[PDB]
Amino acid sequence: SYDRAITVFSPDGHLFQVEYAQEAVKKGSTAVGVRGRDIVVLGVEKKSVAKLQDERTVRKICALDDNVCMAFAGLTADARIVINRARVECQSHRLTVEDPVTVEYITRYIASLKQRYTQSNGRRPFGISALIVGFDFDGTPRLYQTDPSGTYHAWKANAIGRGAKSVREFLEKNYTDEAIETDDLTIKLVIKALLEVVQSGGKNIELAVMRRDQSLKILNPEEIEKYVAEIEKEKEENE
Amino acid sequence: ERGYSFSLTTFSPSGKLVQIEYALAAVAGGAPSVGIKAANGVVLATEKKQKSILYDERSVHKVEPITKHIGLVYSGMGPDYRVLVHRARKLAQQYYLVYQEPIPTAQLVQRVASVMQEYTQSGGVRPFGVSLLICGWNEGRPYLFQSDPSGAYFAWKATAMGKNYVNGKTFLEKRYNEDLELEDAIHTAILTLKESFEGQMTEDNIEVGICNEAGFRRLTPTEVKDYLAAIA
Amino acid sequence: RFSPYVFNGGTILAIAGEDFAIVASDTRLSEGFSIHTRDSPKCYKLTDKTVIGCSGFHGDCLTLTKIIEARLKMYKHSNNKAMTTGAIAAMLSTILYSRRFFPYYVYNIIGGLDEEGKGAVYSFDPVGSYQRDSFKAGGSASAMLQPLLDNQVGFKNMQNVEHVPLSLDRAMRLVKDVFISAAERDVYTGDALRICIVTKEGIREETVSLRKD
Amino acid sequence: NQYDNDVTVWSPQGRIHQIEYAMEAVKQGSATVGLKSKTHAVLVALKRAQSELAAHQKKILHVDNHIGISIAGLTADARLLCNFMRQECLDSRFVFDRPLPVSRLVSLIGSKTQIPTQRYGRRPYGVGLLIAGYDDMGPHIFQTCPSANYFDCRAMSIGARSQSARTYLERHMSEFMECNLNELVKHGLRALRETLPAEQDLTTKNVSIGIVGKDLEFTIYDDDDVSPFLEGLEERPQ
Amino acid sequence: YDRGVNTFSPEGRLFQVEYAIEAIKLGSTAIGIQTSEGVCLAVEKRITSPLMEPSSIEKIVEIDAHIGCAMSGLIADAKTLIDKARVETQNHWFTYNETMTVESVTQAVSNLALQFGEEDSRPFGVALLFGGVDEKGPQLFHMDPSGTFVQCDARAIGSASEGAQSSLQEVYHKSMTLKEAIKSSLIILKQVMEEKLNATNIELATVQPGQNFHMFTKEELEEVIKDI
Amino acid sequence: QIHSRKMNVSPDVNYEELARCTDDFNGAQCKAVCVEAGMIALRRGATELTHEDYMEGILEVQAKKKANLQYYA
Amino acid sequence: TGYDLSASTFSPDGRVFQVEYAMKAVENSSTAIGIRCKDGVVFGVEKLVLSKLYEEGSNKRLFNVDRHVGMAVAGLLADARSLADIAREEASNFRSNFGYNIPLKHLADRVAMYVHAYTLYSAVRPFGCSFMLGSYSVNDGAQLYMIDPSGVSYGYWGCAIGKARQAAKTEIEKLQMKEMTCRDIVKEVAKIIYIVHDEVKDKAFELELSWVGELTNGRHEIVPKDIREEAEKYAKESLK
Amino acid sequence: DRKIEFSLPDLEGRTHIFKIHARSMSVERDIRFELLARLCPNSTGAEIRSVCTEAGMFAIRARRKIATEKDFLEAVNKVIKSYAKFSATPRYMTYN
Repeated sequence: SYDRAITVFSPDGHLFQVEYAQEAVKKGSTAVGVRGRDIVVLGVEKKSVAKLQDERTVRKICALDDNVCMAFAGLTADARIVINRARVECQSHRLTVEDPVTVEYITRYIASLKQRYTQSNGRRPFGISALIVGFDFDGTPRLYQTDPSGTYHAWKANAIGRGAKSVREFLEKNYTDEAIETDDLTIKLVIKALLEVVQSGGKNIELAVMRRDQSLKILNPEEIEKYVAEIEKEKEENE
Repeated sequence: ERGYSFSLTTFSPSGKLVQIEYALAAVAGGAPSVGIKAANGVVLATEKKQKSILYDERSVHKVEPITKHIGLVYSGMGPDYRVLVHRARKLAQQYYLVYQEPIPTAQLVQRVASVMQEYTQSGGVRPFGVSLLICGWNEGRPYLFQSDPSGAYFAWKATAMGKNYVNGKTFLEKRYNEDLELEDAIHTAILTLKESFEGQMTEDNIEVGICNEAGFRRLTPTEVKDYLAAIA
Repeated sequence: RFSPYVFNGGTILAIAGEDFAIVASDTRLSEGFSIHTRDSPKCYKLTDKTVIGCSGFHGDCLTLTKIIEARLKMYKHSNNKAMTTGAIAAMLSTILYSRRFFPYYVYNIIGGLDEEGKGAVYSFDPVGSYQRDSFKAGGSASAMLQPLLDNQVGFKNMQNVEHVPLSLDRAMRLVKDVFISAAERDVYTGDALRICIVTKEGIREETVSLRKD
Repeated sequence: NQYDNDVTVWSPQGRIHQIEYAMEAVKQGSATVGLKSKTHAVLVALKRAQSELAAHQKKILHVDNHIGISIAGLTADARLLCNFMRQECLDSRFVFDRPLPVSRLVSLIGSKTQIPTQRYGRRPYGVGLLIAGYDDMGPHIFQTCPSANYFDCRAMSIGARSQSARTYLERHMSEFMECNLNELVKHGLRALRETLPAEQDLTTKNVSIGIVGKDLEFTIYDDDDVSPFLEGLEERPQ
Repeated sequence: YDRGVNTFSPEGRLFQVEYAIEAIKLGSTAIGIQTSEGVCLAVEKRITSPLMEPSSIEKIVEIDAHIGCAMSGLIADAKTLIDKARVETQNHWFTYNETMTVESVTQAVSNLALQFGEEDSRPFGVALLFGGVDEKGPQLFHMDPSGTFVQCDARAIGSASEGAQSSLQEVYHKSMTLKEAIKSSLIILKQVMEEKLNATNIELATVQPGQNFHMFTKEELEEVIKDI
Repeated sequence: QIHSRKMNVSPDVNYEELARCTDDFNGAQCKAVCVEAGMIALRRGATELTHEDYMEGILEVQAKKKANLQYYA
Repeated sequence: TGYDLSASTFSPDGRVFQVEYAMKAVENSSTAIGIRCKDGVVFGVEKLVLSKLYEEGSNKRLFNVDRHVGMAVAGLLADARSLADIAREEASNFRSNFGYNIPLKHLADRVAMYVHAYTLYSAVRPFGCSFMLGSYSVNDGAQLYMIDPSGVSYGYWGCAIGKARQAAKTEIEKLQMKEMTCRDIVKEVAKIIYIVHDEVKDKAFELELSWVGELTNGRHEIVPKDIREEAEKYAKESLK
Repeated sequence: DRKIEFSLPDLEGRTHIFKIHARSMSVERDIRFELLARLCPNSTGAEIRSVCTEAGMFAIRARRKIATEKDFLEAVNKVIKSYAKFSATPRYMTYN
């Protein structure tokens, strides 16, 4: 057994292996999510496809239950083992207390798994950040995120990945109340958001909405070809 | 007590495992040894010079048998060899207690080289400093394999290990063909060990072991003197 | 073969009062048909306001007393105060249940004063169930003593009888008489009667002789 | 200094520096003075605080009815040996039904704290235990140190600025083996006014006294019952 | 160059215990005041973004029905100590059928605070206030990353800790009331925080002898603010 | 005692005490206590030397690190 | 440098410095001598009075391992009584398993292999103690052994460990321990440790003596007061 | 003989340094420096001068003639927290 303290304090009060892992998040591909009052909409950008690969084994939006979706950034090898440990826990909740898992509960499991893992012996911390999105019982759509140090944190709109400060500055000057008016109008905010990011001009973006009673339903590159037309068409006439 | 539980063998920034590259340097500074298979059996021949006249040459042996039909020589450092001999003696027994059959020579090298790879990754150990040559005649056809400290293995027709091994491989390439008997391969194994020995190659400076379909055995210095006579 | 249990007898009695508590027991230790000693009281003083009585297998009674007295010190060195009477009963129920599948052969009755200066009696099974009562009797002659205190203390099965509370004076002679009746018919009921009286000023003790068959 | 890192490493002079640095930790805590008569064992501590509204950190602890200790150093390792101290007293009382003798208790501590002073990656215990107790031989004053070396003594003082207290104890220890409980205490109280700056001394909220006595269970006196002992001292000469 | 985690200084203290004392100077500030009427206890939130939901974060959290808490420094490893305190108060209720006192909760946590090493891995970088009403009345305790705890009367912990303590020693006296102790704390928090004071940047909680642990919410809270 | 010759020293000094609170010094450092104690009295304007002026001079020669350390005992 | 940090590394000339550095720590402990007479062994330890505040009879550098085996230590006192605990425990396993009292050629063999075991690994340090073992049996006579921190043991007619080692054993060979009984030895044990340790280094010191043989009926114990007062009467006649 | 230590400023060391390097620059009158020094826990005097010189550049970036409090706060997160990859201090506090 390898017993060595990896994460230790700095002489001024930092945890260096934590904040080095935050920079591995800061060059993964961008993931943006907002919530509507009835339909949540989150979609990663930079699919970065090379037209010789299977398109389904590269997906970064998975589901933990029927109601809880999840996107991430950072490095993918650490991601899909946190996900598989979350799938066991949200299934073991049902053998216990009968209701399906509330979206706040599954964030506390991931965040507490991630903290104690910056505390044990001989373990580097995880290098991912996540967005947990779900519409729980009694239909209240909400989302969260998870820092690699393990601080779960709710939001109304957020973005992580490479180029996340510029998108977060873009949303606050754009997030109104009437932006979440229609289920097709909230999507026009996300498609306007990631187009203000690394280019992804309809060819590298994959939105995925959830209408509070469905599962995840990814629109194929025909409505995004339709939406990016009309989002740029309104931009064509006003300016 | 306890161990270290961390690998002291890491990747270089040029992408090379440096400790394995150093272990091959200790193999190349060993005693020269050649091995030749030819169509009915395998010949393993090595080069054993005592440092002075005080040593008892009939006490230790380079050529060792593993079972009824598998022999094994080396070219490296001494005390590492006796460890993985006693390991390979045991591995041939757990195959036999399960299957009630002498082990194939291929499946032994599957399991001896798995020990050497496992030993160059685990915590707190330096790799072995020996390379092996393994013979045997399973199901008529003979076999001749060579392992290395990294844990890989090969299937040679004829090869040389030890000092001046790059000169022996050029010498065997101009000598070996498909069609030789066992007593011809003995004569050309002495002819390639004469490239690097001293002036006197007597009946006790070398050590030769053969396989047949009758099984592995090791030559006594009586007929080794007869093969050393009328040579070169 | 080696049977790990034996019955050593004994008979204990506790009565909760209004400002007092009275715990009494015999002083005979005996198994089989023989007598070991004529002086072994079961009145154990835990605190200045809590006294326990322990009947049954005597080896467990020596063990269980010393387990309890250690944990009263561990409480004080961790909480800077002595245990109350209700806290001792809640602690003891976890102790007895901790050996659920190899139990102590002990009957336990805790008598003492509560936080308000009133009597309290907590009776136990050998497994660790308990309740708060006004008077209990355990041990060998428990089936003889419990009917007599229903009539006098409980005032049961009587008509047109007033309900006066038991005084300290009346409860002494009521205890002293109910052991004389038990000494005649029970072979285990012993020779000297140790009576321990828990009041608001400390613990008094008293020895009364009996017959010595 | 590469010889200054781990407890295992010897110096070329032969002095392990990690043990010598734990001696610096006991010199940081406030002073305390223990001493004994023929029939009594009295130890007196001096508390500290952080602000004027925060409370004062206590130092005298109750191990058993005939053993009490006083700590100096970091308080977390003090409670680690304290819970070891209480455990070793009541199980001997559980097994043998007797008070565990003091001189036999301290040798259990010396074997306890010597173990992490020899392994790898194990700190010493930075603590300053002054022990007062009763054998069947009368009072005993014992001190320890993080070098796992316990000392039998008759009066000692440890903590910050304690050398001035030791000079007071040497020139008055001929009187200690005769006096009763009253001026035995205020002999020790004159040692704590020695180890202070010349303006504040004994304001009844920073001092504590613990006595075990020949017919007296170990008793701690705190900040109100100190005042009978504390009155009857003269003014500081200047 | 690299020491171990368990090394004394030449001045004798430690290395990483003393480094963790520095880490709680980055956390948000928090004020607790003990009053004989009851314990009031406040904090700021340090809201970063307008898009952020404000109530998802918390600093006041309850341990039992009569004990509240307040955390500073890091947050993610504070939740480990909170869970050990909640379990400890329920084991004491289960075995003794009473409420664990406020002081004995703190030493049950403070024994855990210094247990790292290389067997069986770093000290916790939080600082806690424990406000509660046990049978000795209202109490207020403060622990350390070093595991050293002491009862305080008006303790201010966070990035503005030493600036607030000086302004808090002048207004505190032993005969406060709870209605003026709540008002006196928000005067201090109005100075030290960055943004303006409203009903979303801060939150309070008071514990009383009569009722249990009560946390204020955004309806009864702003009558203190508009009547500051 | 040698380097304290040219200073006005009150008879309140205990060189037996002063040699014992100064462990692990050499002849330079024991000389260096007498000069620094001979300067602290000039700060407060005193003419003669007292015991604590030597005790304050020791703390300068050891060259410690002041970091807010009173949370012990 | 770098070749002397752990006890698992040899030097480039082939010796271990962590053992040699721990041998240097012994010569800062004071002096312990012990010689054997014709029919017994007499130990002797001079004890430095560090301050007046310690109690006469403190912190004894002279232990008692078994009923007949004695120990006199010199070194870091915490490691002294830690080695005294395993030697006290080793003799208990001999009597419990084999029935009788342990002999010294076996006892000092089992302890020295326990001391040697910490001169091999990086996880542990060598001990900083050297000590002496002496006893008497009715079937084997008097025995006297001595163990360094490396783990080497030998027999002796008389030995010395402490600060002045050669300056003590220079005068031991002036004696005749082959024929003297363990009565006049007690006066000669004290005398050779008054001539050492000049009064410039220490102000005052304490004599502590030990004693075993058939005159003590095989059991190990301290000398009586009157006998060591005769040796302290025989103190101040070395000024002539 | 003398071994004078130069440690980091505590809080009032820091608030005094802001008053030195900003006494000679066109500022908004109604800013508080004590708030700024609580944002720089382990910082040197050379970094504090670089904050004051950087925040005057933001006023020169757009148009204006006097700095604001939010001009300071745009300088702190760039100097203290965005140049924190380099920081130069924490491997020199241990003097190695």
